[PDB]
Amino acid sequence: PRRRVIGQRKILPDPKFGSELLAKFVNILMVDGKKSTAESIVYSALETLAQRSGKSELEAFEVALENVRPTVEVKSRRVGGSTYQVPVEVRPVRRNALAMRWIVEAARKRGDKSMALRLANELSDAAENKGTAVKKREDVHRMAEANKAFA
Amino acid sequence: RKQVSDGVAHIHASFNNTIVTITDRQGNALGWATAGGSGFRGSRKSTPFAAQVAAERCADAVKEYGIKNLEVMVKGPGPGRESTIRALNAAGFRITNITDVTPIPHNGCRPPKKRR
Amino acid sequence: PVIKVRENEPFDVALRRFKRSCEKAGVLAEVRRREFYEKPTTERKRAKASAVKRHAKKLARENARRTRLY
RNA sequence: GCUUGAGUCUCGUAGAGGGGGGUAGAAUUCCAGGUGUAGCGGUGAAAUGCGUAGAGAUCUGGAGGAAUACCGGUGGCGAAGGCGGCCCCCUGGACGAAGACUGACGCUCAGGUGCGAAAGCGUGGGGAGCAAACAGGAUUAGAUACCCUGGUAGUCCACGCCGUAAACGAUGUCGACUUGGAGGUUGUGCCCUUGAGGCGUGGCUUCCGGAGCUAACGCGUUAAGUCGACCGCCUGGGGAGUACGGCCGCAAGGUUAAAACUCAAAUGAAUUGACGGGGGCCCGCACAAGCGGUGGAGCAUGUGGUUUAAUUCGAUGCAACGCG
Ligand SMILES: [Mg+2]
Ligand SMILES: [Mg+2]
Ligand SMILES: [Mg+2]
Ligand SMILES: [Mg+2]
Ligand SMILES: [Mg+2]
Ligand SMILES: [Mg+2]
Ligand SMILES: [Mg+2]
Ligand SMILES: [Mg+2]
Ligand SMILES: [Mg+2]
Ligand SMILES: [Mg+2]
Ligand SMILES: [Mg+2]
Ligand SMILES: [Mg+2]
Ligand SMILES: [Mg+2]
Ligand SMILES: [Mg+2]
Repeated sequence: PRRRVIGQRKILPDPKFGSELLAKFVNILMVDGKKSTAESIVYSALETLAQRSGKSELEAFEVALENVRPTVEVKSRRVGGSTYQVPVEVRPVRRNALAMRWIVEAARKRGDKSMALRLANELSDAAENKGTAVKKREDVHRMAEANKAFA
Repeated sequence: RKQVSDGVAHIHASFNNTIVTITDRQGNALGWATAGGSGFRGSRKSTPFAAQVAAERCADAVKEYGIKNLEVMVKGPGPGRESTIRALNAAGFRITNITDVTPIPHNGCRPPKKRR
Repeated sequence: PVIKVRENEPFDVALRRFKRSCEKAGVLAEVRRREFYEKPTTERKRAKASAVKRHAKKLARENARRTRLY
């Protein structure tokens, strides 16, 4: 809004691991207001991720986040005939939300069988620094680097 | 070649570009680099950052001569008036002195007509 | 606006002193002023218009000195 | 006769006042070279244009024409137009102090005469920059415009002509009188210049306001106040500062200057709104940040159309169209 300043809501942590960073992930991944069928997708893909490679389920997820977080991004503004794109820094809370949105959105485009399997593949590629959720991070970093003159 | 020790940096700042030329103390040019030739064609070469890269590339291309001291001679207005000099220190040169040369007529020739 | 860098000095001190020398000399104002031709009748009108503002705005704050706002 | 108007003489002061002749520095452009490489220039974005025959940049040498940064100031001078580097020659006006002198010699002025920006004209020179016309590139529905790249007359000089400008404080010249304040600039008198001081007196000028005047806005000791002398001009809007005639001009054209016809208005200042691709402040799922849709497919339903014996009537920008 233009007048008020709003304090963020409180989010209950997930039952299995008690971590609020994952509790948002099942919120972002959930479509159609059904947490039960989404918490199953997140839990299955975390077990597939941990069993396949790495240590633990909470650190395996965190590593996938770290590669896909954006540290800089462009905010478009108009001046004359055309539009400019000044680069801006990302606040840490927005950095996380942008990371999980990119992971989920880039796991729905995979051609695998079940979303529990597409998600587990994507957290794997994000940790190993491949896939298309990390490509978007580099794309955003490029659009900020190509417009660095407009800072 | 010829191992020049003392040079002069000629920054031709303008409203539309920025040309950095490094010459010896006798005026002979040793190498140059502009802002628009640095991959900054269009409305990005006016920006002071595009002129910084010009100072970097012009710091190169004189590697062979091995200059160790630079006098900076800024000319004209424009964004690349400040960000070019500091990039000639961040490139490892020594700025002995800075002199501003600029053509200011004592009411000489008639300038062009006002834009509308 | 020639500035000579002294001995036992930093650089960012010198560059700030270069701007101060250039700002005091009005180099960029003169370059911007001489870019296009200003007709003599617009150079004289722009001078009297800016002196009228200098007089009124000084007398405007004087009439506002002897008031209470709340 | 007189000296309170007007003028003359003595001494100084300030000033882009005028005419002529020299000279200085910065900068633009061009010419001849050295170094040096692939871009330069321009724009909202581009392209035309210049460049590998080597531009742009940078240094050296030279030639040319025009204008005088800073000082510089609702500062100064001039009747108006106007006048800005520095020096010399010729020259006009103003002002101030103390005196001497002439003794109404004064004010205005139809015709008349002179001066009169810029553009323009003629003859002869000059030509850097800028730039009507012109050409190209863009923008555009079109763009014989604004924008960009070039560019001739002109802008400059000598001598003639033109004689008009929003030639404007839209306010004719001269004289007298009528509360104040803060400034600028330029002389002069008195005293503790004894110390960046204090008090008077003149000339010119910018601002704010009192009585008064004014339709109002506003003017207000430099009146648009209160009076006197002389001159110029006005008499509803359009036609029209036009036609014909006279004078002037090389020409462009200037000046003097109507009528038929036509309308009941045209106009000035102020007031309340509305509007603005004027300004400031603030708000709204207005945008920005996000989630899910419509526009495509099949069907339901409503409406325009066409059809029909009738396809009953109504609502039909937002604010009609799963509405009565
Ligand atoms: Mg231009
Ligand atoms: Mg007379
Ligand atoms: Mg007469
Ligand atoms: Mg003329
Ligand atoms: Mg001529
Ligand atoms: Mg001629
Ligand atoms: Mg007239
Ligand atoms: Mg005038
Ligand atoms: Mg008149
Ligand atoms: Mg007044
Ligand atoms: Mg006539
Ligand atoms: Mg006639
Ligand atoms: Mg459909
Ligand atoms: Mg119906």
